[PDB]
Amino acid sequence: GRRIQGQRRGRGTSTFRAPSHRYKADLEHRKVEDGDVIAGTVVDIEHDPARSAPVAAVEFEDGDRRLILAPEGVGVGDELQVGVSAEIAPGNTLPLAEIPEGVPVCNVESSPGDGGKFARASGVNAQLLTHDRNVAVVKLPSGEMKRLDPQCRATIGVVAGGGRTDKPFVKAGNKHHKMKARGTKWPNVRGVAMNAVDHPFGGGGRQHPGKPKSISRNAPPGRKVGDIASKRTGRGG
Amino acid sequence: TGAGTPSQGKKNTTTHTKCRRCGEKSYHTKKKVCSSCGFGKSAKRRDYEWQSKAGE
Amino acid sequence: ARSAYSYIRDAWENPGDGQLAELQWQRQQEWRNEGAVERIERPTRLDKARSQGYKAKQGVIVARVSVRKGSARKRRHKAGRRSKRQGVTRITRRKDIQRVAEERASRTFPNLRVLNSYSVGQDGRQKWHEVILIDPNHPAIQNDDDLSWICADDQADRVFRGLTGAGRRNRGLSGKGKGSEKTRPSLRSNGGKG
Amino acid sequence: MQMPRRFNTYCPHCNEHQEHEVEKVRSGRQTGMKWIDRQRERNSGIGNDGKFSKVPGGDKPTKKTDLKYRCGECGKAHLREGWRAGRLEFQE
RNA sequence: GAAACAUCUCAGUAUCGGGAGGAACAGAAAACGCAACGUGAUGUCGUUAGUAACCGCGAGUGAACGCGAUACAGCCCAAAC
RNA sequence: GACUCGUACGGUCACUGAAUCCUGCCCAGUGCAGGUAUCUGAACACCUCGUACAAGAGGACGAAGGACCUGUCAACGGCGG
RNA sequence: AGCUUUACUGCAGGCUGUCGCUGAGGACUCUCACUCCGGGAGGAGGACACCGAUAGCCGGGC
Ligand SMILES: [Cl-]
Ligand SMILES: [Cl-]
Ligand SMILES: [Cl-]
Ligand SMILES: [Cl-]
Ligand SMILES: [K+]
Ligand SMILES: [Mg+2]
Ligand SMILES: [Mg+2]
Ligand SMILES: [Mg+2]
Ligand SMILES: [Mg+2]
Ligand SMILES: [Mg+2]
Ligand SMILES: [Mg+2]
Ligand SMILES: [Mg+2]
Ligand SMILES: [Mg+2]
Ligand SMILES: [Mg+2]
Ligand SMILES: [Mg+2]
Ligand SMILES: [Mg+2]
Ligand SMILES: [Mg+2]
Ligand SMILES: [Mg+2]
Ligand SMILES: [Mg+2]
Ligand SMILES: [Mg+2]
Ligand SMILES: [Mg+2]
Ligand SMILES: [Mg+2]
Ligand SMILES: [Mg+2]
Ligand SMILES: [Mg+2]
Ligand SMILES: [Mg+2]
Ligand code: NA
Ligand code: NA
Ligand code: NA
Ligand code: NA
Ligand code: NA
Ligand code: NA
Ligand code: NA
Ligand code: NA
Ligand code: NA
Ligand code: NA
Repeated sequence: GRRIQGQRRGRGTSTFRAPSHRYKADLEHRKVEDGDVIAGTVVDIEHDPARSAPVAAVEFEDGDRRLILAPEGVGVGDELQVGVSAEIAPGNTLPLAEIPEGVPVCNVESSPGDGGKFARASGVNAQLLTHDRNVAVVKLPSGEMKRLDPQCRATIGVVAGGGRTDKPFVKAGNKHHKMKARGTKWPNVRGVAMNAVDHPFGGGGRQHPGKPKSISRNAPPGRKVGDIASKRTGRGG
Repeated sequence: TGAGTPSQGKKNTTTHTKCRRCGEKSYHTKKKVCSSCGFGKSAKRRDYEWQSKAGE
Repeated sequence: ARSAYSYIRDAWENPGDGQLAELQWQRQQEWRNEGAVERIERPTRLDKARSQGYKAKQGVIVARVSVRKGSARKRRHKAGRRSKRQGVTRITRRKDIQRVAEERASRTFPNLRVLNSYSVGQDGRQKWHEVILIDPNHPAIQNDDDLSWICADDQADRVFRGLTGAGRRNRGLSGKGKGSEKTRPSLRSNGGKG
Repeated sequence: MQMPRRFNTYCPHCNEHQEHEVEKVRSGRQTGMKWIDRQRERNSGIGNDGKFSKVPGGDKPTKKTDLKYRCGECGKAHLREGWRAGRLEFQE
């Protein structure tokens, strides 16, 4: 047959790329030489195209202007601090260690200094639970307990823009406008509505998958569709 | 809208032009490559064995 | 008495024993961070180089060349093929990695010609060979009897025509008798059957 | 059918009637060194392997008699044409 | 082609990549093995021969030594000192 | 290398197709997933036989996989005499 | 010819054992290769992974 849509993606053609050039800034923590000194003030609050959430424009002492992942409750004038010994207010960024437990945290690092990877989307918050000389257990938003290097920097507070998911898109048009600002092909045609040649579920005189939807993890690309390595299915049971 | 006659009318785009290298009207100005001599693609001139019968 | 050389040589009988072992465990590190073709001022194996035609003279160059290890990097068929021809994984090229190296090198030095080459080890994913090249235009060479031959026009691009030593060997031209019916005087003249 | 474990009959070797003993032929074991064996390994490569890619056939409803005739005296055996037989039981 | 077809065949062909010359390549035996008290670098031509060898031992595929000719031509390093 | 100047309020892969009242029963087969005493399970290394070596024969060990067991149908589907 | 599948035969791809890279003291410690993070100092990981070779299973994705 022909390559399925899932395979057309990988090629990285226009239709599948994200409008990078239209994006604002790669949100990453700072390379504070050391000491914790670094601090700065909030200037403006902009909209981040790549995440449909706000982003705080910040200016520091060394006069370095950079946008930053903005947690809830952070306004113009506010003074943020980034370092080994910053305060313990919402917005400041410091290694997990220096952070007191039970405190909601966002834009967490995986590898100390990587700039932040975990918990950084509309409303999400991580959770610093356990402290140690070695381990810093953090319960991520997915629920998982990520054991982390206490040297990994993070930000206090929950990411801004929480509750986006509450309002329905209502009409296709709204979905349209949103999708257009992401690296995704939309709308979505169901395999079962395609010709055999196009999808392992295509064909028939009526629409229904050929074989069972759950597929092995070893299935090759071109055939891995439907319910991938599902451990179970349905709501029942 | 037929793909025939009615679609011939929009063809006012310039592509292949006189080639600075081989003098043929095969220089694709949008590609900056001659489909005849290969100018713009290779230093060696475009030529293939299938341009003639195998035993000739 | 044993030439000093004979030691360098005897040491490479087993590049994985004693001093030469540690020496390799060390060099390869600076090597895995060098380019594809690195001109070096002195041969890592003086015995071999000199033996193959080296000479601390002018117009004589050397360079280490790394080449990926393994079989052919082949793409699966995108059109009809009978089972026999649907292979990918087990297909190997008919030109040995050494010859691949002699070429990558010669191309880096367009004005020079390949005189010979020898192996200098291999880690888990690559192989290094040092290639001796010659400036066929330098008078220091145009006047050296044990080398001026390589200046002849008919010697131009010799590595790409398989005239190198590793080439003639890779061409099944070793034996002069039984077994070389389809190799000498040329593979192509024997309808490529060797 | 049933058949006597021992009985008299001609011994092609001795050229005279002797008491022979009958045994069902036991299949010898292979060495995997015959010429056919070499060709298998030698001619098998990428893709279909021609003849060596085939599988064993089926079976006939009834097999023939596969016996060995051992001469009581000289102890040498000899073979005979066989005959279809669902089962063959020896008597004593 | 095998009166299907997969090995085989078409064929190392068509075609593709790289490169030399006026011709290229080959070449002075870790050869041959008419087994010899024998031949003596290499191409090529004739023959050896549709022989030996290969092969769903199917269809098909297929040399070499030697011999008669052509033309002949033998040398240089590495190392020891 | 795309997704990604992205990080689970994410994005990938599928099914159904606004709202409203609802969405029963079935894990035997097929699929997927988890487990697993025992059974089965290749190659290198290892032992025995073999061969002054080798081919080769046998053994011990045992991975994923399978047998066997469990989960799962808003998973393929079923819902009779 | 396109298409399908528990048709025949194969080929990618995935999982898995083994060998090489590969080092020190049937479970185990370590650092020095190799890997990733850090601008760097340095951190994490570590003879695993990656990669090359091979073997078994799956394998209309082709
Ligand atoms: Cl969305
Ligand atoms: Cl050259
Ligand atoms: Cl019998
Ligand atoms: Cl002779
Ligand atoms: K064919
Ligand atoms: Mg788009
Ligand atoms: Mg980023
Ligand atoms: Mg939704
Ligand atoms: Mg849809
Ligand atoms: Mg349709
Ligand atoms: Mg299909
Ligand atoms: Mg429907
Ligand atoms: Mg349906
Ligand atoms: Mg048309
Ligand atoms: Mg001299
Ligand atoms: Mg010729
Ligand atoms: Mg095979
Ligand atoms: Mg036919
Ligand atoms: Mg036939
Ligand atoms: Mg042939
Ligand atoms: Mg001969
Ligand atoms: Mg519809
Ligand atoms: Mg047909
Ligand atoms: Mg990196
Ligand atoms: Mg098919
Ligand atoms: Na269908
Ligand atoms: Na050159
Ligand atoms: Na051959
Ligand atoms: Na063979
Ligand atoms: Na026919
Ligand atoms: Na046909
Ligand atoms: Na055949
Ligand atoms: Na079931
Ligand atoms: Na089931
Ligand atoms: Na068709």
